[PDB]
Amino acid sequence: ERTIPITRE
Amino acid sequence: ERTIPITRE
Amino acid sequence: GMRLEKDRFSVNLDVKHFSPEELKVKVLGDVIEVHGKHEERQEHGFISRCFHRKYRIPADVDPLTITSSLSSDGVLTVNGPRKQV
Amino acid sequence: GMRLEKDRFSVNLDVKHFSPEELKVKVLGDVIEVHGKHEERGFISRCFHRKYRIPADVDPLTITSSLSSDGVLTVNGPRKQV
Repeated sequence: ERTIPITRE
Repeated sequence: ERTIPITRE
Repeated sequence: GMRLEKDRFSVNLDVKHFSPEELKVKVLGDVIEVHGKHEERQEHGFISRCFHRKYRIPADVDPLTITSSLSSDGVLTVNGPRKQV
Repeated sequence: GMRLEKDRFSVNLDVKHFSPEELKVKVLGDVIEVHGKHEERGFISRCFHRKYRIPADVDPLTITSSLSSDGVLTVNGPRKQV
């Protein structure tokens, strides 16, 4: 269960 | 316009 | 949203991502709730989206007189008269 | 939606009604999940949930996600190469 960091784009 | 039925329960 | 007017109230909401069958307007006493739910199981795809809004009705509106309609541009209206002189 | 390509996958979703803190992306095995939830209290709630299956040759550790200023969320990752 990897929570994935939502980065700026 | 379409009439939208109202749920009253 | 909700507008109180002199002789009525009016709720207007954008619901263009929902089909009429996916909408529910509930009037229970002095509360109006509007719900929309769209679910589909697309090979991998599952998609769900929902909204909920609740508003309080003014005391001089008979909740049984409240009605609702959906415009072709996807604006849902819920309104009701206030008691008049 | 989901696009499988030869050397990668990418999911692109419109999320313009959600701020970053209202969004979450998860990988569980070969499933990608994306959730958005916005509530405020005179009560407004909106949410969405999407799930996609990804091919088994994607290393979950290389999966990344970013949110464009126009409200497009991307989730992508390479597939094993060479």
